[PDB]
Amino acid sequence: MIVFTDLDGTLLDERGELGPAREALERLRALGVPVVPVTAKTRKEVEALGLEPPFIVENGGGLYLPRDWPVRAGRPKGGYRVVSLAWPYRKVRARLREAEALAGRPILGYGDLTAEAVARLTGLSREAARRAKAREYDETLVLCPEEVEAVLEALEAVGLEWTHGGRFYHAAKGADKGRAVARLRALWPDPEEARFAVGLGDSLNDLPLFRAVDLAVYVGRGDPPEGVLATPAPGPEGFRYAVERYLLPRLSR
Amino acid sequence: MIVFTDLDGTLLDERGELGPAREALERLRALGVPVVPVTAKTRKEVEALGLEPPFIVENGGGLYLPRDWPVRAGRPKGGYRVVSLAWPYRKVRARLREAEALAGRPILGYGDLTAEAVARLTGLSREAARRAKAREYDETLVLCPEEVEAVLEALEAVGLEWTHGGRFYHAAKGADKGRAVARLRALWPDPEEARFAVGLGDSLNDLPLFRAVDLAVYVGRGDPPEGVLATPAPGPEGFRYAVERYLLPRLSR
Ligand SMILES: O=C(O)[C@@H](CO)O[C@H]1O[C@H](CO)[C@@H](O)[C@H](O)[C@@H]1O
Ligand SMILES: O=C(O)[C@@H](CO)O[C@H]1O[C@H](CO)[C@@H](O)[C@H](O)[C@@H]1O
Ligand SMILES: [Mg+2]
Ligand SMILES: [Mg+2]
Repeated sequence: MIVFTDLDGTLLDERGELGPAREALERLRALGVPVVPVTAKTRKEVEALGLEPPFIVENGGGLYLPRDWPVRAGRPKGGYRVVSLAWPYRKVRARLREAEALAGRPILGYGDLTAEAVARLTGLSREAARRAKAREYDETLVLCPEEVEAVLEALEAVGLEWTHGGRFYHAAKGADKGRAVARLRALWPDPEEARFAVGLGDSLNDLPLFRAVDLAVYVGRGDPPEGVLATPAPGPEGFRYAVERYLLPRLSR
Repeated sequence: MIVFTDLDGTLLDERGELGPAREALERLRALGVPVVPVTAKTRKEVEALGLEPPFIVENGGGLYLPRDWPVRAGRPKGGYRVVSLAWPYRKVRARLREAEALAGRPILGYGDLTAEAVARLTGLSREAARRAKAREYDETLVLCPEEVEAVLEALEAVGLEWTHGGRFYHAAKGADKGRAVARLRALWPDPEEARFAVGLGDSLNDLPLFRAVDLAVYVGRGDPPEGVLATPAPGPEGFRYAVERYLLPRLSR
């Protein structure tokens, strides 16, 4: 079994804390179950949470592996080897400029905003916003509701793909949590361990995640995507419930 | 006679060129008629256009006078004396955070944007955008068309004022082109010369300018406000006609 999990609103709360999920995560580790973050966050953000590779960043845009991963792939970067799946940021920002001209109105993203503004909009510290701005593949957009559809089609018009991370729309191309997961499983050292995958998420950008796993669990608010398991409570309480009710009993085998 | 004039859309075309207004300006200067810019632009932008004081920046937020001005007012700053009429930008920005909390939606201004983003939205070069970002009083807002009214209501509810400069809304407190023109006329070294004021402009933020002068001329598009002259063509072509057909005859008598 491998557990692929979203971070904010799934494994972490609004404080960015594990809360009730901490005990659940410790139990999975005690049982030798790999837990792989699959997140909209940048590498810098993931590193700041103290998370170790392997992990998936920017909605599936990049797959980070330990420098010494048994199965060769990617490019050496310090204590990392990196695999790229989606288009590069500065190029995405280029299609956005094209979409802007098509839509006849500004389309703003994190790239257009100062760290101070990003911090204000997200409630992060300035340092944390600097990390959130350090994007390699995916752009986080700051759209107003009425233009949303207008902008989204304009995005779709110029061949960009969009998703929604729970609070913000994102623009990218080739960045897909399900695609990233599929690739990581294909690159797993122990094919037997990767044979059964679990996916936990809370937002639209986790739909691809759910479709790439064998047991999907939705811990978001409202109704879960079709066929996906739900939990009585959202977020970390959901994570904990999912581990206790759904995962632990299967591992007793 | 003092000629108070807006810059963009009045004296300058959409490319920032004088166009047909150049000979008109030269004629005024050759005849010793003071021409005083009264603009939404910052002091840095005005300087980059090669304009010497006196001039009025940021929608009336500040009056910049030659330091050797015979009527000592305001405070010395390098080669100028500055009369501050409006809240400082830092105070406006802080109050904008409150309007934003009230509105429940981001309210972005130039202060939130990179020079690169401001350049893109205005068609300015990056260097020009840096100058437009160097604001001392007034904030330029970048609002969703659909959110404008809610935002303007929020600004007012938290004690800020707003205007529109032709393309963008602005937020400030105490910046008014009319108040600024009145103050400058009151500070003029030669009261006789200040007794008759001409005002030329093209946008909402110029309506106070028209009220503060004795001969008002609108060179924007569509019909002029009540009590304000129109010209056959808008922009610098209107400035030229105004100088040739309205001002130079007044002067000759
Ligand atoms: O998509 C969103 O709604 C959130 C949650 O996934 O992610 C964005 O916003 C987060 C902060 O709220 C950042 O940490 C991420 O990098 C990203 O920019
Ligand atoms: O208000 C507007 O519609 C324009 C018209 O001059 O002024 C803003 O926009 C201009 C660029 O278009 C800047 O030069 C000014 O500083 C200001 O930010
Ligand atoms: Mg999430
Ligand atoms: Mg104008």
